[PDB]
Amino acid sequence: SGYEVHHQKLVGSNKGAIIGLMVGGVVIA
Amino acid sequence: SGYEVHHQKLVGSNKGAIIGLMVGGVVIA
Amino acid sequence: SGYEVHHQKLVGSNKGAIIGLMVGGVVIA
Amino acid sequence: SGYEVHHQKLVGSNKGAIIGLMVGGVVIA
Amino acid sequence: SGYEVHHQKLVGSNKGAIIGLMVGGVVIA
Amino acid sequence: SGYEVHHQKLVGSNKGAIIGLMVGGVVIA
Amino acid sequence: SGYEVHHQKLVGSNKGAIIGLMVGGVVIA
Amino acid sequence: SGYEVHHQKLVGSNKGAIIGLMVGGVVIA
Amino acid sequence: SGYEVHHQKLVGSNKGAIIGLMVGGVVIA
Amino acid sequence: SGYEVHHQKLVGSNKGAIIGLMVGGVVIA
Repeated sequence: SGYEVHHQKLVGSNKGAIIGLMVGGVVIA
Repeated sequence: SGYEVHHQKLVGSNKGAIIGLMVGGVVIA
Repeated sequence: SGYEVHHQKLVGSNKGAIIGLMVGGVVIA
Repeated sequence: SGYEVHHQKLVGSNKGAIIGLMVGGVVIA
Repeated sequence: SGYEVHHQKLVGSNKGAIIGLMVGGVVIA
Repeated sequence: SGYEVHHQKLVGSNKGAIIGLMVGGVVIA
Repeated sequence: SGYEVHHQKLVGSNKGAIIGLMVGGVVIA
Repeated sequence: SGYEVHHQKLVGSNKGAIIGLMVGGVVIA
Repeated sequence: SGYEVHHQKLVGSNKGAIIGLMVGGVVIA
Repeated sequence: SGYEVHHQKLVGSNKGAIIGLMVGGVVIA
């Protein structure tokens, strides 16, 4: 038991939000 | 128990928000 | 128990916010 | 228990905010 | 218990803000 | 007869293409 | 006959392409 | 007959391309 | 017959490319 | 017949490229 995020690959253009793990807070994309 | 984020690869152009781990706060992309 | 972020690689152009770990505060990308 | 950020590599052009760990404050990218 | 940021490498051109650890204040990139 | 574009006002954040008049060429937004 | 662009006002943050008149060429936003 | 661009006002932060008139070439924003 | 760009006003901050008239070449913002 | 750029005013902080007229070459901002 726990939370984890691993081994991913992203390529190209970002203009929004990219987030690995979110435990709280607010994201206006 | 815990939170972690590892071994990821990102390539190219960013104009937004990229975040590994978010525990609180606000992100206007 | 804890929070951690490791071994990631980023390549190219940034004009936004890149953040390893966020525990609070505000990010206007 | 604690917060940490390690072993990451960044390459290329920055015009925004790059932050290892954020515990508070404000970031206008 | 504590906060730390280590073993990262950054290469290329900066015109914004690069910050290891932020505990308060304001960053206009 | 002719082409013209006038008296417009834009306010806020741009991350795409804003073009007054386009007679040819290519725009990847 | 002709092409023209006038009297416009833009305010705030730009991270993309802003172009008055485009007669040819390529724009990667 | 001709091409012209006049009387515009721009205010704030630029991190992209701002161009009055473009007759050819390439713009990577 | 011709190309011209006049009477414009820019205020604030720049980290990209600002160009009055472009007849050729390449811009990497 | 010709190309010209006149009567503009620029105020504030520059860290990129400001160009009146470009007839060729390359601009890495």
